[PDB]
Amino acid sequence: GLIKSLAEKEKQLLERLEAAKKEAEERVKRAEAEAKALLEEAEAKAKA
Amino acid sequence: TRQKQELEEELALAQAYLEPLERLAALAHGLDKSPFLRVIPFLLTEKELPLVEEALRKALEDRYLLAHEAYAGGVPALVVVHRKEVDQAKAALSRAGVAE
Repeated sequence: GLIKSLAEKEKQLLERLEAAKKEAEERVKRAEAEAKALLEEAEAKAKA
Repeated sequence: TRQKQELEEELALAQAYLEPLERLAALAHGLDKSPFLRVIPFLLTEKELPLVEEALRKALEDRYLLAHEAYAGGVPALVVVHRKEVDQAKAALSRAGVAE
């Protein structure tokens, strides 16, 4: 039992959260962009 | 005279409680501003230290951290516990008669 266990474990718990929030937003991001580009293909196709 | 009273009260508290807060702060350095871990400061005398440890250990299993560091006489002790294990931790101090 040293304070180092929980100390240097806490500063990893924070990295695990950060990647969680990142790759949540970087996933939805893809889908929103992919929804736009799909409906452009549906306009491009539809008028032609 | 008002300045003087404030200056004198501040000294009186600071003269008393600098050495414990130094000790306590040191023990869990950089982990008192974290949400992941909860800290609770409290004072124990040599006499009380074994009782407090037993009480906490049964209450809080072996996933609690009891640390102490001296100061010349008793020990200011810090128990460090997980967040949401706060009530349980407190309850254990309260049964011994020790408080925050």
